[PDB]
Amino acid sequence: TIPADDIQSAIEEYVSSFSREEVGTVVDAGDGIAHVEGLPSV
Amino acid sequence: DTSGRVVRVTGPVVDVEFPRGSIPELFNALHAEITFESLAKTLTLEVAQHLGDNLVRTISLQPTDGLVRGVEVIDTGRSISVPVGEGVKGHVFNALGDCLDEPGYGEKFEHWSIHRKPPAFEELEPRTEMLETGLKVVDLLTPYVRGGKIALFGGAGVGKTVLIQEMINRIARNFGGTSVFAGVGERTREGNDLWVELAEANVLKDTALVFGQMDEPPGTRMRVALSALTMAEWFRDEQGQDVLLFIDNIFRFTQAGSEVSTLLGRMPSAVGYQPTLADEMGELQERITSTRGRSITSMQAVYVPADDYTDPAPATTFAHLDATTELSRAVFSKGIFPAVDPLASSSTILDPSVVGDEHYRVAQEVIRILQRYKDLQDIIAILGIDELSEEDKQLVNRARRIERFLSQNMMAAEQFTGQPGSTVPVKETIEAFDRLCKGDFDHVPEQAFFLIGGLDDLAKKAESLGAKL
Amino acid sequence: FSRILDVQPRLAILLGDCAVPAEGRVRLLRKVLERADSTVNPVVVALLS
Ligand SMILES: Nc1ncnc2c1ncn2[C@@H]1O[C@H](COP(=O)(O)OP(=O)(O)O)[C@@H](O)[C@H]1O
Ligand SMILES: [Mg+2]
Repeated sequence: TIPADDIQSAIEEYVSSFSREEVGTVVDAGDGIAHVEGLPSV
Repeated sequence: DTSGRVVRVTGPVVDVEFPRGSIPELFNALHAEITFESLAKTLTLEVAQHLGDNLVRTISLQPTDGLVRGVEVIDTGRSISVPVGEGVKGHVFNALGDCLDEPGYGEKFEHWSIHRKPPAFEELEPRTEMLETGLKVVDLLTPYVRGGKIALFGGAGVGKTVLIQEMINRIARNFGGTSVFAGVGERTREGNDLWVELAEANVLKDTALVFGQMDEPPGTRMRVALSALTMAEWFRDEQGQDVLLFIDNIFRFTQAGSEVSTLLGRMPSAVGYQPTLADEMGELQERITSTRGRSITSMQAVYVPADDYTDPAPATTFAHLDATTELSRAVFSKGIFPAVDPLASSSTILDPSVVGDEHYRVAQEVIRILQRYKDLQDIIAILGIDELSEEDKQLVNRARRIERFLSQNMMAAEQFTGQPGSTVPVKETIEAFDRLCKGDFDHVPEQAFFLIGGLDDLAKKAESLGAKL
Repeated sequence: FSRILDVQPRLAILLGDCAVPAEGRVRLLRKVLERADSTVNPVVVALLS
């Protein structure tokens, strides 16, 4: 006895219910080198 | 789906993540996309390591400028494959099998993986047949083996490319088989020069050129030798006719392997080389070989870093060769060309039973005279030549004339001197150097031995300088 | 439910993006679980939640 349902748009709803602009928050800096968190599409 | 996802991009090394159960095998070729409009392309990544937790560390064969984290990575399910057959003769290819002078050519050929095992030990047989080139120093002191492995060891800019073009001209122009040229991490100007030279010499219709140059990322320079070697292995195993395989700077293979080693997370060995230097070199070099009945005359230029023959890369390449012609910058500085160091160059068929006893005796006497001259040179520099014996003064005169007579005007040097080249048969070379070591030319000046062919040109240049012979 | 999940990794990996606010994942999870509730127990829902 198994939920062999596999309603896939159950998954569709979740992921595609997800504009502005990616902005990186400087995490640490020094000596001319900077690490930047965020910006998933650089 | 079952495709991957880019996770890290640190230079030419890219990490990818795959769903559980869909990890690609080692050395697979993965495709990723670069969509930036001016740098749009398709990256080919070769799986290098399995990192764990479904991560996979790969090496890109194209520059990763423009790659984004999280983009889709497609697993092709097989290694990098290159075209093979009688249809690759006469064309220029990438390290990935893309024709360059005719894009789209070879898409329908049989494709072979560029990762193969060396022949088994039972098919190997020593090759002890002399390949006569026409150069005096080569034919005398390092006779080349036909079907064996030959190298030109050299520092930066001594004679390697000029000598390998000379050997393309001598061995390959009137050759009864198929030639393959692998320019591994070399200049693109030289590649275009060789392409045009083979096109005008009508040698191109018998050659398959494979080019991965110095402007390419280290993955291309790691795999271009394997691509050209796979084409040669097809010509040897399936067609079976007398392959020639030239490799310009097989050292770039090792150098590219060392450029990504720490990025792959390996502790460096002695001189900054990858810890797997000797074993990678052996996995590549043991495929460049001739089996029983199937011949591959291999010839490789080997860069010697900073003129140091103790560097681990040439020191490891030394153990893979039947004849090594070692060029020197001390001989280059004297104007002697080809700048072969006669006391370091070697051959395995310089044997009384293979080349005959006269050849061997003359070669040994030349080497002894030159070694004694090298031993005396510092005394001569400080105390002057007049403090030596008469025995030793005689030997020094003979040795200077011998050192000059080993040089020759090569066909591939007409661009640097304007003087056409010459060919000297091996018997004429043996007779000439026998006369030189006996002392028959102690009256002819030091010059007239400089950049000439056989004995008749020696006579001509001696009379041009006022002497007999 | 283990058997239900791991051999369906495409949604299994979905419940893996920690960068997403956490509720988001179980937000989907309940969606599929009481898709029908012959997962006849609620304790299981609380545990895996
Ligand atoms: N036999 C020769 N005669 C005259 N010049 C030569 C000869 N061999 C090499 N040279 C000079 O040496 C230079 C570099 O030689 P090359 O073999 O291209 O260096 P590398 O070994 O670094 O490839 C050439 O530009 C050429 O001018
Ligand atoms: Mg060169």
